[PDB]
Amino acid sequence: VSRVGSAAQIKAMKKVAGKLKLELAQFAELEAFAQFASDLDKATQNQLARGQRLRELLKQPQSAPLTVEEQVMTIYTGTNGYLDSLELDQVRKYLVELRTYVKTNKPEFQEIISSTKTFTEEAEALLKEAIQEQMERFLL
Amino acid sequence: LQPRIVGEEHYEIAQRVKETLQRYKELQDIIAILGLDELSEEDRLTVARARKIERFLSQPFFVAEVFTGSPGKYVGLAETIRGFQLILSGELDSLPEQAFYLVGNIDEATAKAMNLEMESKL
Amino acid sequence: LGDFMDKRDASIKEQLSGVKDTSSEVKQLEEQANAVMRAARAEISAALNKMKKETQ
Amino acid sequence: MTLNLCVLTPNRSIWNSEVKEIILSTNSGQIGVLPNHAPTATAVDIGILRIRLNDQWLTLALMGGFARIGNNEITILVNDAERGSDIDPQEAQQTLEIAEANLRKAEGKRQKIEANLALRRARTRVEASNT
Amino acid sequence: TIRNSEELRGKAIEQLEKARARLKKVEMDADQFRVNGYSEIEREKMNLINSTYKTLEQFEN
Amino acid sequence: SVKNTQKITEAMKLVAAAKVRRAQEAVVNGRPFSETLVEVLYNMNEQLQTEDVDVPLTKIRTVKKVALMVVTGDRGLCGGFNNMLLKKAESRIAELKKLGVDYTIISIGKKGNTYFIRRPEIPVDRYFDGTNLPTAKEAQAIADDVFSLFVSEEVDKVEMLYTKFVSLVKSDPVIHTLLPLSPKGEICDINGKCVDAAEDELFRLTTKEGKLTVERDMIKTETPAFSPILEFEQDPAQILDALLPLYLNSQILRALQESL
Repeated sequence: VSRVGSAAQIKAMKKVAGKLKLELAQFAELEAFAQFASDLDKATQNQLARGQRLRELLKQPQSAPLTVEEQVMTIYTGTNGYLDSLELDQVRKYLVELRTYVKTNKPEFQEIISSTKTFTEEAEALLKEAIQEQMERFLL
Repeated sequence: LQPRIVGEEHYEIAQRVKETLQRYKELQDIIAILGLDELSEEDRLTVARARKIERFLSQPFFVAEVFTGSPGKYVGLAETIRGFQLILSGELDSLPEQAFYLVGNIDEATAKAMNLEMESKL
Repeated sequence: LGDFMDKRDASIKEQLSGVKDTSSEVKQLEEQANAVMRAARAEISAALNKMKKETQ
Repeated sequence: MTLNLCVLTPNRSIWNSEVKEIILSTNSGQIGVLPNHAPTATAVDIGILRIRLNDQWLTLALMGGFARIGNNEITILVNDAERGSDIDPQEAQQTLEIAEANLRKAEGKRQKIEANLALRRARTRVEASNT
Repeated sequence: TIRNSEELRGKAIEQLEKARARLKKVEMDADQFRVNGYSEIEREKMNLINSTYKTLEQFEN
Repeated sequence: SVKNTQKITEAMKLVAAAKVRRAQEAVVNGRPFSETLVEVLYNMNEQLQTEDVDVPLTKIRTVKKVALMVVTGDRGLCGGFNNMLLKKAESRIAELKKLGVDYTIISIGKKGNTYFIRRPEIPVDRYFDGTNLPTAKEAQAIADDVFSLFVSEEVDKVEMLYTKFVSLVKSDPVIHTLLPLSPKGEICDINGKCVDAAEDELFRLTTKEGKLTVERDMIKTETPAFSPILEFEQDPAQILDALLPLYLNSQILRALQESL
């Protein structure tokens, strides 16, 4: 729990991590009775496949803290289903490439989140182009 | 046993060995019920590899030379790591299980295996 | 008249075959293009990795 | 050298040892098989089979079905079959008596069909038991 | 019957040629991709060396 | 006490798995009979090709009334297997009321028996004892009921519900149409999907990764053509008439073995 939960966050974070907080709530219950129902319809299964990928985002290496923009960017990618296609062992290696891609190719995204501190429409679009560009590159 | 401490290669093998060993432990109840033939082709293997790994872990000691007579083997950390790659990569699937038992180096098991084949042929 | 009948039928059958021939040729063209594009991408990626590794 | 027999029930292959002669009932009433028989397919009525190989010939009552006989080979599809030696005769006779009694009572268009087919079933059980 | 074979041949060739034209284009995309990748790898290698030289100098400090 | 319970339940689980393996072996033993029967039943249809031939089991009559036979488990402590079947049974009875074509239930097994005893607002044809290790003896008394009941026109389109053993983790009830046997020998569900009878899949339980699973795999059994010189002893219609009960008997036995 954090008592001061969301007056704490920045505006980009509050918007981005609003999705995230719910999906994990779904995914606590969908991991429950997952082997009980055991023939998973794609209403439950895709929300359960989304969930495993969501857990991967939460994973991090020790003493490699992320910048606020990276967290906002990383949370956003996972929530939308962009990483759904990727293998569970591919998610952590992808995102590291996507963050590095974005620092290197698209530094306008950092300037929006660091100044406006709000997950702007310009910012959101600006990320997607890197995600499309980055995703294409990752495949080959 | 963290990757930043022991290196990436050592960690992967150790993790794999535990998993292979762990699966075999789970499968023991199943194997009695279904037998080794009835298991799938992956689990004929991770049972076999687990058995070889179990035998490979056992080693002859310097101190026990008096009691058992077979000479002990001090085994390096690299020769240990290289040994469990060749079992888990499957390049030594053809060897019998009692070629991995009470040998030091990975080479000794192969050497022991060959000698066993010659003795059997005799 | 028999020759005329044959000519017309052959002309039509030949047209169908050529149309079939063209379709297969276009499928081959598309496949070759796809394979080539993949090479470019993959090739460059590999190069950087090997080059990136050497630099590192 | 001889024809070979495999009698088989929906759960259990009963007789798969091979013989010089059998003689089986059918809906026509009776047939006999001897080796290198022509290819025939007979629906076999419920009632006893008699099989002779070598010294000894014994009857296992079997409960109807199908019997094809190919080149050098018989296979008999029967829904239930018992060896006549393995059934103890007296108990089978008692069962037959019970069936008859129920039949005598049994009435109505389906029910008699059941009674009649059950007494037909029971009566052939002793006829392998005695034989 | 006549109208069928011709169509098949027409459509067919439109398709083989098209497929191989696509092959060429890809041969183009890959060709492009390879160049970009090579340049990126060189820059990345440059990255490593440059930054590690910086790390050295900081160590000297 | 809790530790003792854990040991006891674990022992029960192991015993149940062994019993399931034994059941699988049992299904395999009856494979020659159903492989040979569908080979005959194919060639008896491909030889026949005759409009004047009508067999009573396959005879089609107006569906005024339907018989539903319910193959439930013998004992408790097995998840929702029994609850699911009876619950699924109710939908079929409910569905008939929408059609109003006078259901009748033949119940097999104790938990199905104790269900339809305590609820008398249903007809029952008969109460059958359940059985572990089902035999052709024990499927015959089912068959002598249903065949006799079906031949008389009181009941039509007798259908059976039971659980095809699809997965360990879930096994949903499925309802098939037993009678009137299709002359093609095709076996199909009430919904309207019919598999060719030549191809059926046995269930084999194997371990996938660490876990214990089951995979239902189907091997088609090809039917060799009947001999050119073959002589039919009775009549083709008549020979076929003897054949249909064997097929019905064979099917009821598999429905119950699979349920077990």
